[PDB]
Amino acid sequence: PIVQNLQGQMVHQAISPRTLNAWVKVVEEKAFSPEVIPMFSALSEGATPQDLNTMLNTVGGHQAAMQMLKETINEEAAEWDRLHPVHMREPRGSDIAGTTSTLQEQIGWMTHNPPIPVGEIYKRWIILGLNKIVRMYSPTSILDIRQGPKEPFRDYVDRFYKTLRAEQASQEVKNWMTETLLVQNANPDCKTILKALGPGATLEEMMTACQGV
Amino acid sequence: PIVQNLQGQMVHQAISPRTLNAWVKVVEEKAFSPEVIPMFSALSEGATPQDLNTMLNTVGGHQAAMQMLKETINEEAAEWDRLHPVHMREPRGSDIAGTTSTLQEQIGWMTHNPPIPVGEIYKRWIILGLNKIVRMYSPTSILDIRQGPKEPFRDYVDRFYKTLRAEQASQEVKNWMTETLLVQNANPDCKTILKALGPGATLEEMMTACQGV
Amino acid sequence: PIVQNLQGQMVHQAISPRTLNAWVKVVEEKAFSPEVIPMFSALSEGATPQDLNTMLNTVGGHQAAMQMLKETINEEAAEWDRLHPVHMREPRGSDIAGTTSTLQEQIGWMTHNPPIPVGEIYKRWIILGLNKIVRMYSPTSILDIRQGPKEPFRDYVDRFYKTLRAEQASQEVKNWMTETLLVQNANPDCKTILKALGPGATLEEMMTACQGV
Amino acid sequence: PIVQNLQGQMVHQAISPRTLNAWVKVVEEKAFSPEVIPMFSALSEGATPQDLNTMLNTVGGHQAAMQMLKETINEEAAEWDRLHPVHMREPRGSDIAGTTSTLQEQIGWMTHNPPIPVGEIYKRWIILGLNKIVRMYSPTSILDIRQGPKEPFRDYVDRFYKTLRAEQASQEVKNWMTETLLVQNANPDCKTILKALGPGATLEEMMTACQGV
Amino acid sequence: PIVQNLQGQMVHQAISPRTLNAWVKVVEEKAFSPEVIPMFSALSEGATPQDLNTMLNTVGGHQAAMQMLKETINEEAAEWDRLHPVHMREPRGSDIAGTTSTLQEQIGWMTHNPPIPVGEIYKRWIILGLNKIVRMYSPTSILDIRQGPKEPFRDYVDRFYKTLRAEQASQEVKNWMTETLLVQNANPDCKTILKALGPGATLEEMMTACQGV
Amino acid sequence: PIVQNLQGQMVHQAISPRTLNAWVKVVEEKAFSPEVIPMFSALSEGATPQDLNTMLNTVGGHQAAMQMLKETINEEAAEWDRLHPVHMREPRGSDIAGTTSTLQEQIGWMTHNPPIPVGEIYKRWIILGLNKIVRMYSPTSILDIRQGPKEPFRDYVDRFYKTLRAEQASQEVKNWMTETLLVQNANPDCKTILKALGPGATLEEMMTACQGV
Amino acid sequence: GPLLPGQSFGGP
Amino acid sequence: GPLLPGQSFGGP
Amino acid sequence: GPLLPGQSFGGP
Amino acid sequence: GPLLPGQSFGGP
Amino acid sequence: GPLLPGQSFGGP
Amino acid sequence: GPLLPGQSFGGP
Repeated sequence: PIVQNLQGQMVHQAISPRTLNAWVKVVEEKAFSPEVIPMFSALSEGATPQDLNTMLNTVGGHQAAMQMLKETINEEAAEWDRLHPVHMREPRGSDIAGTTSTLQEQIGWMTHNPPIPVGEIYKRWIILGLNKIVRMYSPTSILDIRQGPKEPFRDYVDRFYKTLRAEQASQEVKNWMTETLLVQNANPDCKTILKALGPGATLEEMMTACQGV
Repeated sequence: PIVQNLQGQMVHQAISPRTLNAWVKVVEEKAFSPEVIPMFSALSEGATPQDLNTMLNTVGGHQAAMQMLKETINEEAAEWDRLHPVHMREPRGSDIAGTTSTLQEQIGWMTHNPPIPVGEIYKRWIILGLNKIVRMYSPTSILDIRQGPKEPFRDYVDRFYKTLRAEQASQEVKNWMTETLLVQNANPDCKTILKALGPGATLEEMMTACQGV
Repeated sequence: PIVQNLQGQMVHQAISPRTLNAWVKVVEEKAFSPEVIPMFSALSEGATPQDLNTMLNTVGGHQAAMQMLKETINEEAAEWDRLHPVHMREPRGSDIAGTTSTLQEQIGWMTHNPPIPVGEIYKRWIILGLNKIVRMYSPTSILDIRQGPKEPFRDYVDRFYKTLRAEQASQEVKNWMTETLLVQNANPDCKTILKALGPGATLEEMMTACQGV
Repeated sequence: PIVQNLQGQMVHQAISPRTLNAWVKVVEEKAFSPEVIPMFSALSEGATPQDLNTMLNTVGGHQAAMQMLKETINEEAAEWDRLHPVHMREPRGSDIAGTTSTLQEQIGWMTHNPPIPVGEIYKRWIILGLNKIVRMYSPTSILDIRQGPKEPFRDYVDRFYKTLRAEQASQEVKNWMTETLLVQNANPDCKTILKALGPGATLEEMMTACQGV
Repeated sequence: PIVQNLQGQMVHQAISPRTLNAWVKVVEEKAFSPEVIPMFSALSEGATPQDLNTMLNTVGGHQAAMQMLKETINEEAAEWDRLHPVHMREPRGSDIAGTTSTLQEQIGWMTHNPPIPVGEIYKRWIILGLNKIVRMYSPTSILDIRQGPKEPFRDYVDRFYKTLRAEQASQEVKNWMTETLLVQNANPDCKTILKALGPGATLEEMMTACQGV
Repeated sequence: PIVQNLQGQMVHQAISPRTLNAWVKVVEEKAFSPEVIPMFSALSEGATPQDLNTMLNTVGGHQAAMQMLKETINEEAAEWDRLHPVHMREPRGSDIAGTTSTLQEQIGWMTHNPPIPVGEIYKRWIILGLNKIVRMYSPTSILDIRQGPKEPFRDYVDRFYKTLRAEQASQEVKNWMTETLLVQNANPDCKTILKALGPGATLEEMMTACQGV
Repeated sequence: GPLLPGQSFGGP
Repeated sequence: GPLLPGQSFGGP
Repeated sequence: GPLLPGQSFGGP
Repeated sequence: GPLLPGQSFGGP
Repeated sequence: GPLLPGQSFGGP
Repeated sequence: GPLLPGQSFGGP
């Protein structure tokens, strides 16, 4: 990250062994379940591109996923170099990725006025690649999630929203899915209660009504 | 959180990996038993809305509960936008939730004079949603808690107050419950001792009297 | 706790996740064995009332004991409001408990000259309630502790002083108990050696004499 | 590492016990699997040559690998002393290795303007030796990696890229390997799908197409 | 401990939860084996009497030993009040023990010029009581330690010096014990080698000579 | 260690509980395997003699080895008092060992200009004694290390260099040992390959050639 | 009294 | 509403 | 004496 | 592209 | 010598 | 060479 030096001006400070051990543990345990993206973004707060690259390099195994990540960052960086023309200099996409700049340039861009926040721009590209990975590691479509005849309605809500969180579809589709699919894919007992409530109920009303049903 | 910078003025500092690991552990272990709310509020001291959102996003599983939380924050944020008119700007409910503001605006509001404490306002909404969740994860009404004929009176006090802590009812009702239900739902041996004490006894007197009864 | 800000003047800093995890572990493991009071007081050094309330709220289970604590703090706070008249303002008992004041008022009182040490006053009330709890969780009177015919004299000293530490009685009675009961409740072999030493011996002399007896 | 002193100027600070314990754990567990190089470089950020030597000396066992490392650093240091003539002084290769300089000279060189970054120069030589070690501890050529008839295409991508990451060959050869060998060494079912896609597909397209094939 | 405040002048800072947990673990595990005294003194560096009392109060169990400690501190404090007359004030023995002073007085005495180092004076009394305890928990006289006919000479040196470290006797006696008893109590094979070396050999010569004997 | 005070000038700061716990763990686990010396020197960076003595006193068990250490420090300190005449004062050998000086004198000597680095001088004597201990705890001469007929050549290199690291002999002898003994003590298959390479090969060439031989 | 029976320490 | 059903806390 | 038998270290 | 297939993140 | 056999490192 | 075979990294 960047922090205030002895002179008060901002300077880089190393990503701690505890943060790296935490990230390594996160990816070793949770294997691109969607909470890995919030955990990455929380662990990587204020990170320079060198800190982001350090986190991603410490990932052991998962090398198919990490190649899907690198080809995404290539696609995002090429889009950046298509978007931004050529005239601190303006960073090229390879500079934002930390591939063609020093760390001193990254401190420069991140501390300029107005800032050129290469740490956040690059973290957006990494998170967009981690998204593509998480949706591919998700084994089921939201269309596949149904409640069993003997399954509690809370364990179906938990499976449904845990799957919905990993869907690609736009927020208009996720809204429609929560309203229509949550009613329709419940088992006939619970679905009868949810049809007696109707389309207008909140998730609290639907869960408290189907409690023990 | 927010902390003093090199210039002495307040600036944001990242929620630590140890705090996030602690929160993840809390929600993984304790599954909205009521102590999760004090633990959340202690772990989230001085948190900006970005820090609060970071804590809630790292919750793996529990996605039915987390949707009950988001619909609560929507209800609280809509009430805020009903309460506060439109004229730092005054934050909208979506700004307090951190959904429509930068972190810089949140530092602005939290360091203004007088403060506009968006971190505490939002933490109130989150805690009010965690309350609704905790009362729903609580499996028994306080009316259901009774002492067994072979059950120690301290293990009944522990079950009773652990249930009472998760009741929705107003403090006038909880007061009446502690006085009347604590006497009435004891087993007939212990209840005989508690009726011999009467309504006026303290919880220490009731427990020391029923000790080994 | 309170600590020096960037301006050098005192300001609040959050009770750390490591301190809260330590306290939660202490109460989960040690269940109001008397060392919980020194551990509480060591973990709670320099605590504001908000920090004390945060520690006590994180206690999971033990809800019978925690109600004995709240009724004690009510009794102590009522005694404070009986003791102190009404004229920073002077804090009411509910303000010292952190129930009717901001944290800013608690920083005010704790940093005033002379200090009004609401953090220590309240920690005295909490420790006095934890005392009442510890004496109730102690299963044996000091009158019940005796040495077995086959029991080493050091394991009886350990049981005796561990019980004596949890007695209610005044220090004059504890002095008399150490002198008279330590001799009288020993098994007849060891008690014969202790009567051959007499009333005047130190605990080192009594233990070294009864060593292997 | 080097950090700002009380006088604001840079001075050395000791490599922490947590960093050394982390490095010892890394080398004890992961035994020169390629992630050991990013982990070394992350743990060793801002390290002086004395800090680098301290990390390498704490490696227990692996003494064949550590001799391959010392003979590499000898080769790199001899190349440096061939490259740089003789005129702070300019550091000799033995000075960059920390073998013939004080730590004060290393602080001198690292804080000079322009810097003479002996910590990074030496970390390059160490990482180049760790590379030679990692490629020797890698048990299989990339030519040996093939998909089994019953093996999922993602577990073959993972084995392939985990092997490719440890190949010596130039990036032109690794590019050719990813394109040609990834298609050719797949099992005939999956290879049929990859030949139906052709040479132009991304790794995401190849994996999503061969999913469950 | 005491540390520099925002004003640079010394002020108290709380003994950390990690230090208290370490001390509790030390006394729970190692049960007054002699290394507990160096561990106490290392953990208690710069401690005020309030910090020392906090460490000793957190000791669970061992209440016979802790009473031997309190009667020692009484004896040392009475000797101090015999030694020092009555004229910051000069601290009484009860003030050095932290029993009759505020913490502010302890900061006063420890920061005065010349210092009145009540933290070290009291730590001497505590360590002198821990010594009496350690010698009583030691189960064997140094006269009892002998080498078995089948016992390696290094495991006898280890038992001998681990016992010698807990002897009461003066350093003149410990010197004589190392010379005479180390030769005399060895088994006849090893003792023959040690008599062939004679009285003048170092412990390295005696161990290397008896190696595998 | 010594660190900058509030006044910017250097002052002592206590060796942390985490460093002491790490050292205790190191000596408990690794029992003077040679990596204990780099671990000691890394954990003891910037240590005063009081910090060094604190580390060595916390060693539980190993009391034969710790006496070999004390007699070494006596020999080194006597050599120092033979080397340095008598005229901050110049420290005597007993002062460098921390046996006859305050900690204030050690801060004095370590912060003087030019420094009198009693912490490093004493750490040299301790490391020279730990060397004598490590060579005695090493169970095999380098002349004893041979490759088995069924033993991989890398597991013989690892045994050989792990033994060589603990040899007393001069670096001229260790050089000759690596060249001549590494060839000669290999099993006849591997030794045939090493004789086909000849004396000139690097350790990488010898290991890659004997790979799977 | 400042701390009611069902209420957390410190109140609302 | 500020927090849509499938959306993470804090939105994009 | 400053430390009575049943009393904690440092007294009240 | 800035990140080649066999290459670590951030390149050489 | 500065460190006697039974004595801890650093003496009294 | 700066690092001899039996020698620790950084030499004496």
